[PDB]
Amino acid sequence: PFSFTTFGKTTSKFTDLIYSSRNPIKYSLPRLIYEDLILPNYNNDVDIANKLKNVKFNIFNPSTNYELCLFLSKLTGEPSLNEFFRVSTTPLLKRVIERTNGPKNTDSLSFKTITQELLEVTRNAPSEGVMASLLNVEKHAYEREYLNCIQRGY
Amino acid sequence: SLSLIAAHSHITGLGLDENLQPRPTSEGMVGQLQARRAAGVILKMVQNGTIAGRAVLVAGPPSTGKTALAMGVSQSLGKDVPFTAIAGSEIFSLELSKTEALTQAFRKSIGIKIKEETELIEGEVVEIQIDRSITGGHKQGKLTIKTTDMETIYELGNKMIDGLTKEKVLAGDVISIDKASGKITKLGRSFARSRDYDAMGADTRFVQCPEGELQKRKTVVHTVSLHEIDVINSRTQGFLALFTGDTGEIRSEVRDQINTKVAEWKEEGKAEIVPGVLFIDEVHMLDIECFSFINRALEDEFAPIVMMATNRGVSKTRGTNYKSPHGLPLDLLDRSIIITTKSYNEQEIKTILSIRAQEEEVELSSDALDLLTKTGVETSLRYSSNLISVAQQIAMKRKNNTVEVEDVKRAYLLFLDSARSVKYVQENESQYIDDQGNVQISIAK
Amino acid sequence: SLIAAHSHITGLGLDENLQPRPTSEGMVGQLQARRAAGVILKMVQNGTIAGRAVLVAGPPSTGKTALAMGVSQSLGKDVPFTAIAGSEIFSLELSKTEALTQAFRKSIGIKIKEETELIEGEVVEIQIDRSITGGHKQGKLTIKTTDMETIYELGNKMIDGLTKEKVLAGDVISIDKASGKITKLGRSFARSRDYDAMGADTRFVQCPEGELQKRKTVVHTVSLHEIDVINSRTQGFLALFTGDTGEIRSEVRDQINTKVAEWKEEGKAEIVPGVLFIDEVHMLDIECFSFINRALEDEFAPIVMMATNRGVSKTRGTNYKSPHGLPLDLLDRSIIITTKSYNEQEIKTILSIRAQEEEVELSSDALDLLTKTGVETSLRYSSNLISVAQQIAMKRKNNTVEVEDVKRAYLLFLDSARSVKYVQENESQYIDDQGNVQISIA
Amino acid sequence: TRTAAHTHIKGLGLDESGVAKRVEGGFVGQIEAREACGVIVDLIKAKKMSGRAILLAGGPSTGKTALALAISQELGPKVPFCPLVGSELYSVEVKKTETLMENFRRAIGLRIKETKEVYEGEVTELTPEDAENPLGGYGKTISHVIVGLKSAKGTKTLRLDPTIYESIQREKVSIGDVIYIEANTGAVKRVGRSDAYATEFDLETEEYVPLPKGEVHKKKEIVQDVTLHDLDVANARPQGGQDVISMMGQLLKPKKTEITEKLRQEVNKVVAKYIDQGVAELIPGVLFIDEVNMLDIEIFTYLNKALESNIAPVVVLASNRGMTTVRGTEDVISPHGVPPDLIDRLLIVRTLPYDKDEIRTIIERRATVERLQVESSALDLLATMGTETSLRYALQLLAPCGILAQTSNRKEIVVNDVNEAKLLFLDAKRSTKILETSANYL
Amino acid sequence: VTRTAAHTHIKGLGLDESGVAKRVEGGFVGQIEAREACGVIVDLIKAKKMSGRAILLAGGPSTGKTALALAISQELGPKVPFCPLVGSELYSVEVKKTETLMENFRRAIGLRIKETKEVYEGEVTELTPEDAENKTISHVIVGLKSAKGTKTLRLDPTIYESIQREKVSIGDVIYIEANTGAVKRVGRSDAYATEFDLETEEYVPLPKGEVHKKKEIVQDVTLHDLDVANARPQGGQDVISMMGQLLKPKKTEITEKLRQEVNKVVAKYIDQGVAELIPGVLFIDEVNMLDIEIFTYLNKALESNIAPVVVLASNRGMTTVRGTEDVISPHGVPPDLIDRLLIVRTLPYDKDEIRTIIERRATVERLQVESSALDLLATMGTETSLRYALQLLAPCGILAQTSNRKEIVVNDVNEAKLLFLDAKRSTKILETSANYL
Ligand SMILES: Nc1ncnc2c1ncn2[C@@H]1O[C@H](COP(=O)(O)OP(=O)(O)O)[C@@H](O)[C@H]1O
Ligand SMILES: Nc1ncnc2c1ncn2[C@@H]1O[C@H](COP(=O)(O)OP(=O)(O)O)[C@@H](O)[C@H]1O
Ligand SMILES: Nc1ncnc2c1ncn2[C@@H]1O[C@H](COP(=O)(O)OP(=O)(O)O)[C@@H](O)[C@H]1O
Ligand SMILES: Nc1ncnc2c1ncn2[C@@H]1O[C@H](COP(=O)(O)OP(=O)(O)O)[C@@H](O)[C@H]1O
Repeated sequence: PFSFTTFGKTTSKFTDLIYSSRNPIKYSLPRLIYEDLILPNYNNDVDIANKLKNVKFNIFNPSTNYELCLFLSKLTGEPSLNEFFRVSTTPLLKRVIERTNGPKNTDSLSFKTITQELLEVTRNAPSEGVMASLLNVEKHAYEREYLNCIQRGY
Repeated sequence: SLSLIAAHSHITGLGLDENLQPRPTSEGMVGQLQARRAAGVILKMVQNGTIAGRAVLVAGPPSTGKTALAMGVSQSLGKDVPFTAIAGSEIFSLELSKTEALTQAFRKSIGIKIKEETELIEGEVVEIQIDRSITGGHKQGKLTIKTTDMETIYELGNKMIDGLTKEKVLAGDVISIDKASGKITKLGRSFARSRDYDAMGADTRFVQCPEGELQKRKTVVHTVSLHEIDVINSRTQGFLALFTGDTGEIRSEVRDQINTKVAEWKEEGKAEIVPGVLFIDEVHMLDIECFSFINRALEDEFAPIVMMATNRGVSKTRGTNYKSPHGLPLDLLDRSIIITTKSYNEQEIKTILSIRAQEEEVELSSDALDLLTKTGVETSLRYSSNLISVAQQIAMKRKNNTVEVEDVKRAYLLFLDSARSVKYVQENESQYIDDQGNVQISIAK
Repeated sequence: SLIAAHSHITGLGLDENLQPRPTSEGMVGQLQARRAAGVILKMVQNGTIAGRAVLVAGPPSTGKTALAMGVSQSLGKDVPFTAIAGSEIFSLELSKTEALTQAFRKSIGIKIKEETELIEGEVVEIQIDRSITGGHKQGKLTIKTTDMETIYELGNKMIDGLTKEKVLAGDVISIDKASGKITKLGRSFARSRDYDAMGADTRFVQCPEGELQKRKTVVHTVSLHEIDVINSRTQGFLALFTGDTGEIRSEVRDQINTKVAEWKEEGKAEIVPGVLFIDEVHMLDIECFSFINRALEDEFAPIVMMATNRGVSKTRGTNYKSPHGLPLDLLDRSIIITTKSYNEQEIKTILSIRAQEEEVELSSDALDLLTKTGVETSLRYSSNLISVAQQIAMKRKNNTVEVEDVKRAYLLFLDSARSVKYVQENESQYIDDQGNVQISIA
Repeated sequence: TRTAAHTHIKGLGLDESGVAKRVEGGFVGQIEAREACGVIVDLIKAKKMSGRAILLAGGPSTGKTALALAISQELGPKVPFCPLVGSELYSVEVKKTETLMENFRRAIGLRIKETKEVYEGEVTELTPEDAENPLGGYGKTISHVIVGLKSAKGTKTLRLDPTIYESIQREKVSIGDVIYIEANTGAVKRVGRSDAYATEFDLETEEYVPLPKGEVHKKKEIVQDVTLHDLDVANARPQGGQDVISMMGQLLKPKKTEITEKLRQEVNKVVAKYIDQGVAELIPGVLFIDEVNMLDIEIFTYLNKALESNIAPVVVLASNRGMTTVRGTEDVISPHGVPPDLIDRLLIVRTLPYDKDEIRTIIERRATVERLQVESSALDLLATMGTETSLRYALQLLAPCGILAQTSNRKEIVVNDVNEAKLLFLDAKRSTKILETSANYL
Repeated sequence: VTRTAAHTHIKGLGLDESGVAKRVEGGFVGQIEAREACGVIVDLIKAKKMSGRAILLAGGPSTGKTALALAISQELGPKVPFCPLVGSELYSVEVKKTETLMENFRRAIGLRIKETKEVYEGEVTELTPEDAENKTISHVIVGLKSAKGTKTLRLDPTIYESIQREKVSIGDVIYIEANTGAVKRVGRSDAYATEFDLETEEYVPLPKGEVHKKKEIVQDVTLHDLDVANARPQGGQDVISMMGQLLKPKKTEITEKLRQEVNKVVAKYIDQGVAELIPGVLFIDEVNMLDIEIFTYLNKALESNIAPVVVLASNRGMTTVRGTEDVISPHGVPPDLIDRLLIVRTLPYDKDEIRTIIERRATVERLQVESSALDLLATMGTETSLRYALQLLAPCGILAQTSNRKEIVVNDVNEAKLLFLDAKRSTKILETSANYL
């Protein structure tokens, strides 16, 4: 592909290689916008209002909304009552990365759906089994079409 | 304490006797004795909870009290019973179909009851002595939990060590631990430990140290609707979807599994089904698809009692081209029992206006009450009820406490009703913008 | 499998002279339409002609869809046959032109040749070096037949395929190098040291002989749309099944067209064409007709088969009426095969073929009354009545189906004209078009 | 107990190899419709024919949906029944054709028989036995792990694989828990801690399950009943990708995607392949579409296409309109709102209206189901009510009659109470009468 | 110099303390009855007692309805929230129209929270993290230094982790807020500028004030600010990301459960005396463009306990309701909804009050106009329309400027009248010509 990049080019023991690709389009912002509207400042109110909207008036805060947290801990079955406040105030992809959770209360309203039972069966299962081969057909289509050796077209 | 005075704030419930016989004026409801008795019969078959999926329709002219009787039924129903009052305009959504919107309303109006047994240990942590296992399995701990009254030392397993390390807890942090279920919380930092640290944390919260006994026992009753279980069991982290509203057309297998295991939960007795009332206000503002789904969706055992209100006469049904009684198809009126309301005479208007004056703290004189009664029977009840408050403000601007006839006359002069506005625009049609987009803006031709 | 309405057709029933028999391959009658469909079949099988639209027309209950499925059965293996109806084009995430282009590129095929090595032998040892977190996986394999013993290095994918279908030593497995298949044919050692964890009872197999590596050449068929979704994004193979292929760009199409031309010129790939069948074509919009008009004239365009049962009617999206519901510029590019209604002998033969397929025995008089009822109202009505007459006969505990059974079936289940005559006599009972009804008895 | 205008319907009640009784199974009257539904139920139970449509024609409140419920109850709980309104097909997330096809797949059931040889019980010890000649550069060279399992009436010591120790430390298995290891897949499943080993008396959060019963080595046959739609929606979604977009989609909203025909074809192929082995059994199920006059013409064309297909089951349709315009078409007047080609495809079963004594027997049957006691004079008044007004108005008046009887402290329902309930709750027709009389918008 | 918009000249209703209306005050002239009606309305809003009140203003175009809405807006003051709104804005393609109406309803209710802002400014002289394990630091002792002195602080682990996030070393000017905990690194100190002759470290001077600065503020938030604060389909609203998230969140239908929970939390904070509730005004201009479905939801939502005062304005006569076919109604308002409303009529004008309007807008925009030029502009305003005269004040000033004059004379007015045409003259030209003007 055409490298739409500006970078460190040579005009002509080791020679170190450092990633330096940049977009030639440069968007210029004044310092006034950044230092007045985005960063905290003594005459700014961004940190104060941000805390007041994210922590003080959060409905998942257990200090002031313990009944709702206990309600949702009955429903979901979380072992920790601060899981709801932590989940509501994390970036979603960071929530994806930090998701690995195995203990759950058995006296909860979270359920194991038939599809989830079948997924737990085909987490690890070999061939010649009916209950796994009826659900692993994407890999069967990948294997029978000789699709790991098709050349790139685009 | 957040709630203010509304148009329907005076109503505290149906004014019934023990024999389902309405008093002339009780609990803010005046007149409508046959309608209130029918609503009381509906209330009793709700409270019995043995009949599923009845449709009852409330019909009457405008400013009669169909909405008033519905929210009176809601007030007499009490808390811990689900009540869903939606308009017909809330059905039409972009990312959810209309049929799924009615299914969400139906399963939002029916719920189950769940009992808790809590043994909570709420106290400020003094010290967390860790007994480090050599192999690392089954780590032991010596928690120093302490309220204002007493202190003792507890024995901790490995997973509670993991819980107290996966959320950071230190000395002086107020927590509560349940013995039976093992639930861990972190209420914050005790107020006695506020001056140790000169600048607070981003997440650090200050809570009072608890009083009295360390270990407390309490039972809690929880009422969860079936729609909340539908939302929770649909997604991995589905409790956010209870609040953002992004549910996204929950499939039928999930609802079928939830229904069958709520049924066997009732069989083993952990839960008890609490039926409720769904109030579809302005049901004439619905498509024929909504009416057909309402007809076929009332024949399930997990269907609430549907109350609908209509002020429409023999008009067309939306989505078709033919006129039908009440703006509803004859299939819906087949599976319906109609509560019919009737207009009021001058005495019922006088008593309702007196009630709404006593609700908004407005002190009405007798002559002003009679003048408001005449304006109510001439134009409408709601115009007079809205005139009361502005008459109060006019009187207060005149440095007076009570309202006289002059404040009501000035309030009648400054603000116009529908009929005077209609005559005042029919007299001068040149100044207003017509249906054909023609207007005369020049004041002199 | 189950039995369906078009299950009796097993081909098209024509000779090498393109001459139809009176009854062959489950098809009876319709001689001119059968000969025309055979001509179009041979024109597809030649393959050098592209983008020709064929429109099948006639009355309902005639055999247009029967002729289309007959063409489908006679089309042979490895040739695509996209059979959609008119209403699958309309979608919420695909445009009409894009859904049509996806159908067109599904209907045309690419046959790709590959070279494949076959390795089969007893496993001597397996050494697998996995990292601490299990991410990086590398190792060596030592497979063996009776003539020579070789050691191979393993990659990540082969070792991951080795973990599933757990391969102990002394297991005769077959390795396909290109497809990445692992096929444990059995266990040949039957070791005395047996683990109490493992529950496998794989059968005893003979030790393989001959050379260890065998070269074979294989051919597989993949449509243009599949390669388009594959090259469209990173996870295109999952979107092939979940259908989340949202409006593939034109650059992908141009590059795959150049690529498959390059694969054709190397002898690696072969392009075979197909038949795209639309059923109830009149359901389409006028913009669909314009795009079909300008997309039949492309190099990669299949032989579109078009079916309608409708006379001069309103074309959708327009305010006028046109023959067959299709505008005149699309009718210019289309050659029309017509079909004709049947007589009593053809309807009797159709019902006899249906009864012989449906495992139902009928008498002569029951067949005559079924033929008379079929020629009276409709062929599909009698073809449905064979089933309920069969079920009534087995409820009466007799093997054959008699005249009384089909009379009870005719009395029990209604047809179109009788239901019309029962509705019209009782117009107050049903809800009218104005929504007026009387539910009360009196 | 809760009543929802049903569950007095307990099967059709057809006598064996004969006609149905007049008053049986909670049904009164409709002899011919009951015979037709019995023939249909026997045809479904015969498990041969596919793509057969049945339309129920009748006035409002005549027992069509009661007949469909009786069909579903006669077929059994293992036979799937998917009730559906015509308004549920209109989806805003996905096109309507996909909604109808996934309902078709949901109506199909599959029963799978499998065997499981498992080990479970309380663990006594886990000793990673080091190997003789322990290589070099690595400590802890496990030759095998010994896991001692105990349960009720049995205790077994086991010699496992060196590799299962990674799962042992992956699921945090220690002495004092109950585990679950299978013979073939070789995976632990830590169910929880035993009740006897509740050593942390003061504060612990482990789950505690009782010690399992039976021997540690129990081999049993387990049946699993699953629809084909569950198989399609399990194959289509990413099955444990362990990648960023798989967990991204698992934590996000499950948006309904248009499932391609290719996935359906591979699902059908592998399902038929395991049908051929005999290890599975396919059970078709009845699909119920209510007020089918409400469907668009596009839905009818896709219904035609799906009915001519292979795997689609028997579909039961119902309509109350008699002569109405098909929705989506401007001037196509057809019986029951169904186009004449689909009308030709299906069989029509008509349902007659009732009589006075039939209404009386229905009212008293629902009275015994609601567990109310009614005087025979009040029963006759309710019968006259059901003749002069609609039947459902007389049916829905019983519960207010019961409440007005209970507020007067008598179990019997007496004529003044039903007169009071008539005065309290107006009829639809009397509300129309007061609607025409009143001139104040009523 | 300040810009002048259409309604800059009006400052308020100009009413007396007794409720009577002065003839020429507040930027208004005439219209005494509607001004007194809106004064009674703003006294009702300042009473802070009732919910769900509605008022419709009826009158012709260019009669001063939006002027009255702006006069109400200034009369309430900046303390009371105000959400002016066009009726076309409700039709949205992301979320349904009724939910947008309810979002505006929550937007017209506001809070006041008193909070203090204490901050620490200066140079990092010392940074000693004390571990006190129990790998984990118990606390960090950081000493700051400015021109007026130095001060030592004791900080938790989370502020230390934020310090390591900002790459703060010894000698960097930082920013620490005590309540929130924000750590911002201004740059390296000025006394450490000659350690190298050239390096990337931005050298900021030492702060001239005290290290510790404390002041109090007031935070004006609305209820809707809170509901969009704790209902994020994708979370992480707190983290400053200059480049946005990879998935754009869509506006969603916020359920009644979150509204009830936010109401409960706000009531808990008010009962502690922390927060004060200020109900506001939702102004919907041109209500005649509202669909009937929005009218039905408005009929439902005017009965809530937390609904604000709703001001609607319309100019139509007997008009078909939008979304209907055969429902004629006054002002495009359906007759069920018009029972809840209080209609205040707005009158047209005559020549003299048009002249006082035109000289007020001449005085505010500081163009000097001659007297006979003013009489010509008043006569031309009576003939054509008012807003044509209002919009031709400024080209007369321009043509006076290009002739090096400061006073507008008659010749400028005729030149602007010849150059710029009204609607009637352009329509007259439109009708006679045949080839599309
Ligand atoms: N039975 C009643 N008792 C007291 N007030 C009533 C009653 N019925 C109606 N109202 C008054 O009518 C006003 C609203 O009536 P509403 O329920 O909107 O009439 P409708 O049901 O015709 O729309 C309220 O201000 C309320 O005070
Ligand atoms: N020549 C034929 N051979 C076999 N079956 C036929 C023939 N002609 C008609 N049929 C049967 O008649 C029915 C109607 O044919 P089809 O094309 O599916 O619908 P239509 O003719 O209404 O388009 C089909 O079920 C088909 O099996
Ligand atoms: N033959 C019958 N025997 C007993 N009850 C019946 C019969 N037919 C109808 N019903 C009852 O009448 C009520 C309404 O009938 P329904 O099935 O809703 O009419 P439709 O068939 O038009 O939907 C139901 O509660 C049903 O149980
Ligand atoms: N009574 C008044 N006094 C002063 N200016 C007025 C008065 N009424 C209207 N105006 C002026 O007329 C201009 C347009 O009025 P506007 O509110 O847009 O008319 P409408 O009520 O039709 O919206 C405004 O800029 C306003 O300054």
